[PDB]
Amino acid sequence: EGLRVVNLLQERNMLPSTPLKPPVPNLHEDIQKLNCNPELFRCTLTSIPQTQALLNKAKLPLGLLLHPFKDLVQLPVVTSSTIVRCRSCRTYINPFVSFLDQRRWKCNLCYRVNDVPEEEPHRRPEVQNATIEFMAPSEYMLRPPQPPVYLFVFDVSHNAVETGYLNSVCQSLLDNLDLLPGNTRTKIGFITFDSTIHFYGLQESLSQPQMLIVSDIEDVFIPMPENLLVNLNESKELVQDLLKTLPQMFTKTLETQSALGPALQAAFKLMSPTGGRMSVFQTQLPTLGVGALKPREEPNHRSSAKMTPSTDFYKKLALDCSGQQVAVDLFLLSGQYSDLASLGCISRYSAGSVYYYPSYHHQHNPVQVQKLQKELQRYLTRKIGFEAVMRIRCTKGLSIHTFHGNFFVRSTDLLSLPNVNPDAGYAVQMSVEESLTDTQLVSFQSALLYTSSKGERRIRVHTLCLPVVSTLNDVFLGADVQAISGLLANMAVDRSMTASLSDARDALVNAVIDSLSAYRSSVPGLMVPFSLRLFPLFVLALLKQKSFQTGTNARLDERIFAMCQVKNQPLVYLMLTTHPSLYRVDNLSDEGALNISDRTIPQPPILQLSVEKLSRDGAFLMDAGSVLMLWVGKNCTQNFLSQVLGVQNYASIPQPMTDLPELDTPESARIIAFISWLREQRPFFPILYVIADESPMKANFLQNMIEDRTESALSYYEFLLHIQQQVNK
Amino acid sequence: MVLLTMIARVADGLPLAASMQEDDLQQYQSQAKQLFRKLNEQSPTRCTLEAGAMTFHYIIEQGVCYLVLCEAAFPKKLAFAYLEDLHSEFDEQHGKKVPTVSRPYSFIEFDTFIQKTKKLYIDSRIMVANIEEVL
Amino acid sequence: TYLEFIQQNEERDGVRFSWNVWPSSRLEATRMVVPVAALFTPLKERPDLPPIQYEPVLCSRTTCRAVLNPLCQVDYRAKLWACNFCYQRNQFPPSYAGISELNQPAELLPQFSSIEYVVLRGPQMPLIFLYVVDTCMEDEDLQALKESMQMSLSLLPPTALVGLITFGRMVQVHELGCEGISKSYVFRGTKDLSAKQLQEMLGPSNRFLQPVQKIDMNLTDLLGELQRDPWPVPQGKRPLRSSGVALSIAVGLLECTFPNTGARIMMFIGGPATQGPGMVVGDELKTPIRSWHDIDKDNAKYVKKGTKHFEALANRAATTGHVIDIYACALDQTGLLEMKCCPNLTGGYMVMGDSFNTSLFKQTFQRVFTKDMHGQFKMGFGGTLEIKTSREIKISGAIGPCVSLNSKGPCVSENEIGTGGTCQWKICGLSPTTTLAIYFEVVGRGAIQFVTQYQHSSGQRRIRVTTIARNWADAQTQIQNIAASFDQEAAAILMARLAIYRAETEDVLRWLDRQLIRLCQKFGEYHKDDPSSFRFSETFSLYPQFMFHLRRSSFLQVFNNSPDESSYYRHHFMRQDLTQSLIMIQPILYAYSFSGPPEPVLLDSSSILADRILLMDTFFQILIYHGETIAQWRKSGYQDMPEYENFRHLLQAPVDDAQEILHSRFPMPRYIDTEHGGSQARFLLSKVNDVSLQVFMDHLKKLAVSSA
Ligand SMILES: [Zn+2]
Repeated sequence: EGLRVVNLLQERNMLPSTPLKPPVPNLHEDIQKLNCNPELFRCTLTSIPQTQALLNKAKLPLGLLLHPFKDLVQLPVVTSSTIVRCRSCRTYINPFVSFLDQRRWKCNLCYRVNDVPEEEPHRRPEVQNATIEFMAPSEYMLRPPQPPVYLFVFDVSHNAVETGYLNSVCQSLLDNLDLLPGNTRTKIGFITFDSTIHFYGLQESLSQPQMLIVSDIEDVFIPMPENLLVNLNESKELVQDLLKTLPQMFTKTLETQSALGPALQAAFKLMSPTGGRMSVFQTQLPTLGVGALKPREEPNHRSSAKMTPSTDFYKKLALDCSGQQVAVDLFLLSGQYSDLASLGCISRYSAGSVYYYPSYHHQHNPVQVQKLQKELQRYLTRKIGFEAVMRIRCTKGLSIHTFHGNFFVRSTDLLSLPNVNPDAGYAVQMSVEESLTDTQLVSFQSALLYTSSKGERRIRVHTLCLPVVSTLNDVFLGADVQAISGLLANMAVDRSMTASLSDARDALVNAVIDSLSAYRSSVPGLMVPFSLRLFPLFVLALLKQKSFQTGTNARLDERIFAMCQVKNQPLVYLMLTTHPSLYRVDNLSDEGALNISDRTIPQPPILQLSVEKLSRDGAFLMDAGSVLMLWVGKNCTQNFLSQVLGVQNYASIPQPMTDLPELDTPESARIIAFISWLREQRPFFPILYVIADESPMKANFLQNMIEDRTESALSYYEFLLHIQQQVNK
Repeated sequence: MVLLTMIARVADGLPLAASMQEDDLQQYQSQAKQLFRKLNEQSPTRCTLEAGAMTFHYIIEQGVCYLVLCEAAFPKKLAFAYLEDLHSEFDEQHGKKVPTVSRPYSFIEFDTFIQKTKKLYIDSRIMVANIEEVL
Repeated sequence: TYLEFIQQNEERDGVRFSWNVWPSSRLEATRMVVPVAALFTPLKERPDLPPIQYEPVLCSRTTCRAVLNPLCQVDYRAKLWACNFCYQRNQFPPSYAGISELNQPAELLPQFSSIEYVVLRGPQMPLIFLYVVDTCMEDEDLQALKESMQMSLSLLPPTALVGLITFGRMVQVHELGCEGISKSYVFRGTKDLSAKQLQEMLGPSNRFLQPVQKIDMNLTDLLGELQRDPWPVPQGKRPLRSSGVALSIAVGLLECTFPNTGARIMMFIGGPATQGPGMVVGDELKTPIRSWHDIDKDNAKYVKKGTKHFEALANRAATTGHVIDIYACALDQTGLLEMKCCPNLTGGYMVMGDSFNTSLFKQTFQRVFTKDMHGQFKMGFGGTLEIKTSREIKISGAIGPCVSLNSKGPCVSENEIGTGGTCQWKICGLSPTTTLAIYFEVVGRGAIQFVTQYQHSSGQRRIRVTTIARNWADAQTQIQNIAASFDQEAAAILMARLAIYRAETEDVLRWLDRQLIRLCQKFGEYHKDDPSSFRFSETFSLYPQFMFHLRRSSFLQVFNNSPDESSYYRHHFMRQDLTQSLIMIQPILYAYSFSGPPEPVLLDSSSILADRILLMDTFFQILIYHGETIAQWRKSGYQDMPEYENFRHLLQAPVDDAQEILHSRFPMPRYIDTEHGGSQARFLLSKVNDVSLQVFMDHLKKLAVSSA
């Protein structure tokens, strides 16, 4: 542990060999054992500053990062006939209240005393679990629970037909039709579009589906009152037939324009009466009708930081979908510029999310083909909640002032979530509106009201409790370096859209400068507290990431999609992306976790992201969260080539290698176990490709060695040198 | 001559099954839940209420209330024939589980039969009071 | 015999003039009570004339260019001929260099005065059939209609192109044969579209119009799977039916794909248009469809705006050269009054029944596709009529299924009648019974040449040429020769065509009577102010009777009929030959009794005997009436007894005679079996009998012998 002080100039090896654990709030033993899991709910400062003045002096951002709908191992479900809430601020009774009269409880957020209803009260499950799910009563619904409604909207233009994406998507829908969340009330629908809009009717009385073409692009309408959204249970056979015919109907298409705007307007009209989830697959710039977007020239390594949408059509449309409980998920499989900076608004403000597959092609791009396959598997089978809202409460004195993530902020800070999905993350920024001189603990409560895929109104509640400190040092001792990096990234993305990429990159650098300068003016080299010894490293990693990098050759839609991930992803996968984990894997052995039964999993140490840590003699696995890259050195041992890769020499390693073979060797068993254990830590199955040789030109592997200098960015050492010059200026 | 169907347990007004399609709903859905609250063991078991351009119809069987709303011009004869079709089906399927449930809409899946039955009445091919009184 | 002359000239030339001897002076031309006019049947069938396969041969005076004909003076020595219209002398074309006296071309023999040429120079275009189907109707009616359309698909030529348009609330244009999916383009029936717009929204054959031999199996299965308009019909409402937009899309589709070629737009409606442009009535069931009484008291807010929409469509189709048929079967009115211009301007059919699920409609619909002795349809497309006259004759206009090409020349008269101001007309669709009325004006031997270019059902381009000539009246006896040439039947129909045309484009009876009284004074015989002295010759004696029945007919007394029934009767009367036209004006009546074979009897109450069977042919209706005695004898059961096989011959004698005419007639007449006291005997009682003919004649004689 330690309250020690570190000189970043003399260490340079501060990154530990074992995974980073989130800090433990400085709380009494019995309080901390009840606290919310940090994977679900965590704060940038585990010790809340008592006043806004103290928060300002530390020059660190105060905020929460939440993963509210995350898949859980075990979830207590109270079905109580009554839900116990505070009569003033409607806070749910939670483990951190104060029982006094044993029939009266004091709210930990508004301090009002309440009456425990005749319904050992501190033994009740609502007071033993920081995370709990309630059944909602009749008053908590505006309407009967909506059924699950899935509408798939496919681009079928000539460019789309060429990518061949339709074949895999229709195959995944076929394989996963019985796994779609829902009961017998589930409805499914299909729309394709090119210059016109194509609905599909499904009837057991008709020999085949029927394609209904709306050609009036300026005045779309629903051509049929029934059978466009059909009951999946009743019409399973008709849906399966359609999915087999769709990839073959447009082989010889000469349509080259795409009317994405009008298609979404018709898709909205079709979903308006029920709500649900709308999956949109688009492969090019929208060029026809409302929502047309102008072409643009991609930047190169030479242009400086000189982002925002080009129209508000998709934001307005997304706002209308939010009002009807419709969420739009965007799958952009484009080979050229598509103005994602404007298309992304359809998902940001409707609580959807965007998935990007640059230069998808069924024959030319095997990596993107397998990536879409695996991401669609998760998309179609994960749990889902409909027509949802979220409220976030904190103790009197603390005020949320900025929200980050995919939703719509209604009045009085109701977060509107047409869909809630278990892979979405959110962030919130707060300030101390009133001095916390009164209390010594503060609490945070998020509550998610949603409709399950079974038709049951449920409320998921998480409650977090933290202590209040009154000195600069205690603020620094509780700092969570990763959560600070996450919130800063969300803030820099907003700064980019609001100002420029230069301003966002400056404010990121100045966050390190001002914080360490504040620390220095309150104690030669660059002295940081132990809890911030990775702060310049992660911030430098932020500045070389695809969201904020400068002198690189990055294309517009790449940068936008990297920002959309910052806004939407949970903290963990933002850390795995910004600062991938680097292990040596040609020499695994038996210091592992041999604990999980018959498996022995090696546990190689984490290396720092420098080419100095590589070796032409070995092999190195890089865990980047969504993908795993296995780099083989040119001078790699013959044991690793034959016993792990299945190849007699470096030259016969196939160019795209989409995975490792499973050979009958112990070295093979070790690396397969280590890789197995890595992807079991997550639901989004990450693809491994071993192709990163030194010659396949796929070694963007090196774009992640964030400690090394490049022609357009500093090294980690240069960075520390620049911080120090600014700190004691 | 359109729609709003709700099936509720008379005692506490617990909703059991409903079905509504728009493409307002908020005012008449409230009035419906008012009715369920007021109705008790002394209430008329077959009734029609007048809400201006709209008209409520309901029957009460085995402590369960079957309510429908439509424009005042919709044939009152058909509104009650539609409720009997639902009651016989619903009582046959869940009539004995009704008095035990405690969640709202514990029978959402009765949605399906409601709408296949509903379409056999909104296609041409007892007491009377003013709802504002009862409320 | 003047009768043999009239009869033989209709058989050979398919024409019948009101006067066969024409006024030779300006003083008689202006003073003609009934105008010189011709009932002309451009495609009349006859005993197998040889179709002549060569270019016709024409007068070379650019203004003239008449066709070589038997009235032309030829010189087989000098290889010359003299145009009988402009006196221009012409050299014989190379392929005629070998013609001789013994052997001469067909067009010069008087036998071939009406003759047909086949012009084979370009590839032939396929026929085009576009079905436009309503889906807002009962299941039994829609099922019957689907089977009728499938049956007609198996009679079309292999090379013809077919399309399908269905409608209700929306309009669907089906793209045939797509395989694995059936697709169509959907449009709101709430707003209209132009051909240009429609062409851009949709993108020899098309994707929407495909050859039968490639598409027929898919079309049969599509037509078999057609279902009711999926939109529900609320209580007390009519279904939303967008007939006007569906028709404007069918027209627009063909207009931007195959303009200026033969095409048939066959529309099947099962009710009135209740939405869009062309609307006929609102969707409230409580509001009845308009009646003539509603029309006259200005309680029909849809007639004029709806009529305007379909007239625009009719002219669009007729300009393009396409044909619109309206097949309308329903228990209520359907909007024929507003849509009549589409099959009237074009040569389109108009069929009207109570349901598509009757023998009446099913048999009528298949007569449409009657073939000749070569397996080829008895229809023609893109007909162009051009009339050339002597310098003394001018054309006032035409009345019939035709549109003007607005071509000017010295033959065009200033006094225009009907579709006038032209010597060229277009007739998008014609059959062997299509009869035009051409009205002439004089400003021996006058001559007129009828030239009809049209596309045969086989694809061949054809020219039919009829050339007739009538004597100029000898100046010594101008009115005596003229009065001997009067065709009273032809003139009655020709004057009747003039009266219906003025009523349907608004008192008309006052014009009919002044002309009748005037015809009495000029050509009758009488002492002044002695009504009993009036007599007509055999040449004029039936004209008053034809005029009595015409002025009481449902062609002119529109009340007691629905507006759609008035337009249906008038539709078929403006197209028919003379024989059928007379039957419409004056139904023919046959008597059946033990006392002698079947005999014609007067259309008077005095022919209704109690022991007699009457069979009345109304053209529209075949009616059998069993008198009171025969009704009882037949209510008794005497027919079954072997004793009374004579009472069976009697009861089945009119039934047998009905079956024969109940086939030949294209609009299959409704068949009625009734008796004394029966409800349907009303039809016999209203056609029978001012109050009567005797009173009508006496009043006419009083005015004939009095002031001019
Ligand atoms: Zn409270």
